[PDB]
Amino acid sequence: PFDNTTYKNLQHHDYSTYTFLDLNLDLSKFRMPQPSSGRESPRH
Amino acid sequence: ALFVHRDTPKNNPETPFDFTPENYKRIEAIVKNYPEGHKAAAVLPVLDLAQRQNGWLPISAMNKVAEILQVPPMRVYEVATFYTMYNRKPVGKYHIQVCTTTPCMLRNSDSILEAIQKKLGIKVGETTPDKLFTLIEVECLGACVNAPMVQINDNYYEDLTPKDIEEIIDELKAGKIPKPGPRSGRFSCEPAGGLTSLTEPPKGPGFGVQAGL
Amino acid sequence: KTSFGSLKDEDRIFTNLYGRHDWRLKGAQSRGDWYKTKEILLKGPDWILGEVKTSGLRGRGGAGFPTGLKWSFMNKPSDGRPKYLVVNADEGEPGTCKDREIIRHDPHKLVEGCLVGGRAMGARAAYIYIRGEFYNEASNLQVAIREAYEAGLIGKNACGSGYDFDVFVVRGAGAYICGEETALIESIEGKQGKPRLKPPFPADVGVFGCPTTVANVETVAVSPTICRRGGAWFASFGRERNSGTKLFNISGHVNNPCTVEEEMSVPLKELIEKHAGGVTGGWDNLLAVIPGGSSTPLIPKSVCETVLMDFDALIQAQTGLGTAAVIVMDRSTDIVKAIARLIEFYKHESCGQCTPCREGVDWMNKVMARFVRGDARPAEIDSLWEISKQIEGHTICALGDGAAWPVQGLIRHFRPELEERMQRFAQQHQ
Amino acid sequence: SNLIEVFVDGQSVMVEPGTTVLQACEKVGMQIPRFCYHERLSVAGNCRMCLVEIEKAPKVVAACAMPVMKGWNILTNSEKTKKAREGVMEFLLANHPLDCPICDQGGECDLQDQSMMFGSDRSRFLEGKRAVEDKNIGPLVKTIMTRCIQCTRCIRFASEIAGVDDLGTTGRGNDMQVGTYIEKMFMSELSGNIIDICPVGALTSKPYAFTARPWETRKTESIDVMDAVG
Ligand SMILES: NC(=O)C1=CN([C@@H]2O[C@H](COP(=O)(O)OP(=O)(O)OC[C@H]3O[C@@H](n4cnc5c(N)ncnc54)[C@H](O)[C@@H]3O)[C@@H](O)[C@H]2O)C=CC1
Ligand SMILES: Cc1cc2nc3c(=O)[nH]c(=O)nc-3n(C[C@H](O)[C@H](O)[C@H](O)COP(=O)(O)O)c2cc1C
Ligand code: SF4
Ligand code: SF4
Ligand code: SF4
Ligand code: FES
Ligand code: FES
Ligand SMILES: [K+]
Repeated sequence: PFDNTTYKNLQHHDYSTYTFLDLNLDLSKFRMPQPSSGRESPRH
Repeated sequence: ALFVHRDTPKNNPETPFDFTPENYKRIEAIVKNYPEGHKAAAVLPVLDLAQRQNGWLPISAMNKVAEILQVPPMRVYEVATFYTMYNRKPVGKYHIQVCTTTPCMLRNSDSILEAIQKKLGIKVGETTPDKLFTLIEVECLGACVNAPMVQINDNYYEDLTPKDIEEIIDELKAGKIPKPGPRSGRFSCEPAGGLTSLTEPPKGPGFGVQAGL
Repeated sequence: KTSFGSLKDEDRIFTNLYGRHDWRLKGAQSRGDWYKTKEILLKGPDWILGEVKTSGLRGRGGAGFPTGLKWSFMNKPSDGRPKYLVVNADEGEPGTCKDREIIRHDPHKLVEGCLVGGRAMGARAAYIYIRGEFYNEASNLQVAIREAYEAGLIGKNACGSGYDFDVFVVRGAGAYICGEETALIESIEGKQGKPRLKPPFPADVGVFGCPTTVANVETVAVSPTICRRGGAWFASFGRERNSGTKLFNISGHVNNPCTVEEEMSVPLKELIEKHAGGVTGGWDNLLAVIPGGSSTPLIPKSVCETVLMDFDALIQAQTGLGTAAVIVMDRSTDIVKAIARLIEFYKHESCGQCTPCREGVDWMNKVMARFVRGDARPAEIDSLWEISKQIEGHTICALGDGAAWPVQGLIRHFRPELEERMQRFAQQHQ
Repeated sequence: SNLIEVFVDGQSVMVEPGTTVLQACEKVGMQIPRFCYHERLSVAGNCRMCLVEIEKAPKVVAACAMPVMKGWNILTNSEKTKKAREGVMEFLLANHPLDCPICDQGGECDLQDQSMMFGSDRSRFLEGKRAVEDKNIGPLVKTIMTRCIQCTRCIRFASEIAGVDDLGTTGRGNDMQVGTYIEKMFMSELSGNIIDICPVGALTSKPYAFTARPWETRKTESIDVMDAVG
């Protein structure tokens, strides 16, 4: 049934204060290896 | 609004602060999100993470963030003083921010302001005696078609009248969580006099794809 | 074609703008998103750049630079450093809320636009700098990014094309000056959000010293639709150098403030009368309209009758299009109070690096407060004008121009109102 | 040879690639006024005094940071260059305190000298000035931050030469203060040299304070014997 009268963005009522960081931590296992500049720090 | 720090027993470098181990794992993920050799970028999220440990920043999270990322503490002080979303003073549990820019001023956000001030018995920048509310005045928060609007913690309460913000305050005092949405009939951004556009159902895939693709 | 406006629902790119349909992967996939992306990735960067420079799409951030050329200086062979595409999702400008709805309701469109753009310039990864206050939108974008990562659309072997691409979400910390592209680049790197000096342009030295292209959400989310439907389809709307569709946020003293997409060269009166439901108290109750938020100068009712809302017809009308954010003030508004509030906003959002803005915006705030109180003389007014002429063009970033323009517009259009206010103060208190 | 041709006030001169406008004008012989620029520090460009005009171009460019290209004619004495200088220095002197008689920098102040040279002759500022809270950084450098113009030679000297990384800017806007944010002493080998490279009287020498005046002191060129550097 095509419903054009209900707001479908209802998930954001359930978000806590640690939702974004936990989502990043769960996503971090799918990421590429980061390129390196050849040094630990610019002050190194 | 003082940008210099004086050492107090409440806010001293020997104030106890340390991240939880789950926050250590989150900090490690934040650091791994950035290129090697540029760990200092992780100053921006992790310090905010420290705020989510306390709700405010004493000068012990700044030194800890500087220590775990090999940056001088003055850079962390610069980051914490440049941005306005980092609380360097102990704010209440429910931090209320009222937008009073011109697209919100035209729709009478000052009415919301005096209603909140009359209800809570406090002024702008003043904390409640029971440390439950803290009312300040901020700039535009990017929901100007839903004017007037306020932000409580990380939630947006938009298109309010004085009655709705009174109801929101009484619901916050009771311990319940109100729904972060507009208090009028509309949901997100549609006109109140019915949907003027986007009434047609979506076409779906394969529509308008040019040849040779 | 000469008559523009009244855009049909078939040609609107931003379906599910109002959020009535599903915002997740399955809801977006049944609307046209993520369809034949691997064909575009295999056709490659030259074809994508040609298809986005054939459409005549300009920068929807507010400067109107051509998107094809701006994405074309970055296309160059590598010198050992990676390439990056960064999406400006700040919208600290008052009146503008379109990209908030784009991110919250159509995040997969933004991710597909990031993938197509990063294929166009050979970018290694994508950085999305969302606003600090937009926690729920950031979480929605992260959920959509994880859903696209799970299906193999991005990450390892993106969309079955052999190309490597990533997406990162970096939350802000509540700064308007971080919306500037060089200040955004500096704020990604963990420093204070202070803009750099061009040259070097970000196409040569950008984030972490790597080649970088900073693009708005609105001009990124429409790139797959341009590359799929065709450049001529996007160029069939509006005037020449005014092609495409634009999102307008109409607010202020209107009956129904709303965000609506429209043809790029729609008349202002038709847009206000049709979508916003009309000005409060009728059309004859109009006093002033700000076409593109606090950066662009205001225009009175005499010009708003026969004006077109594109780039050329607004630069010719001694103002700018900006972000296409309509702020409407009727006869029951104090214009001087509104401009004073705008200058107070500009002095509360100013990085303070370079001298002319750091001193002159505070000077303009004090002078405008005295104007609102009326404790001033007419001979100061032109002096205030000269203050703006000492700020515009002498600053690092364009916040100085964006602060000098409203004062110049208000003075040039309502000098008699200011003079009446100060002479009333003089004849009353003295 | 990779030397390219540029013009300063119509006079042709050879420059190396990567040369700034300021260095080319110095090679011709013109000294463009500057506040934040230093030949031994990194280019910051946050004072906008060096705004010089390139002909056939509708904008002034920062001569301390703009790299020259071929065919450029630099107008160091045109009308809009002087207008930009006067506006920038009017903004600079809008919030400066009236501390000249009680200042150790008086008589050798860069701000006074280029105010007489390139500045205007009167002030249109009819508002209230700011007042920055003072700081303590040791018994060597006397700090009066009401007179600082936020030139950021402090930060660049302490970050690139002294290597302390303990000086910075806290704030955003007209209330941005150059300091240390805590009661920290700026003790270093070269901690006095900031007094040399402060264009205003914000950082003065505490032992020398309130003792003499630069116009009545005889200068004798001599050699240090304190160490073996000479
Ligand atoms: N969307 C928003 O939230 C806001 C928008 N604005 C609008 O944005 C504009 C000001 O922004 P700017 O970025 O300073 O405008 P514009 O001067 O800089 O330049 C636009 C883009 O073109 C690039 N560009 C220009 N010349 C180039 C060249 N020769 N080579 C390579 N790249 C080049 C710049 O790097 C930049 O990314 C104004 O129109 C203002 O109204 C202002 C405030 C907020
Ligand atoms: C003070 C200031 C704030 C800005 N804020 C934004 C912003 O929030 N969002 C945006 O897309 N562009 C903003 N811009 C414009 C950017 O400089 C630039 O146009 C944008 O990052 C990309 O524009 P484009 O669409 O032409 O690629 C701002 C510019 C200035 C001077
Ligand atoms: S114009 Fe203002 S906000 Fe922009 S760089 Fe200069 S001081 Fe910073
Ligand atoms: S620093 Fe210069 S301009 Fe300022 S009070 Fe001292 S002598 Fe006067
Ligand atoms: S104290 Fe002097 S040297 Fe330091 S930033 Fe201020 S003006 Fe520059
Ligand atoms: S003006 Fe209040 S949300 Fe933008
Ligand atoms: S000397 Fe060039 S901007 Fe200061
Ligand atoms: K000095």
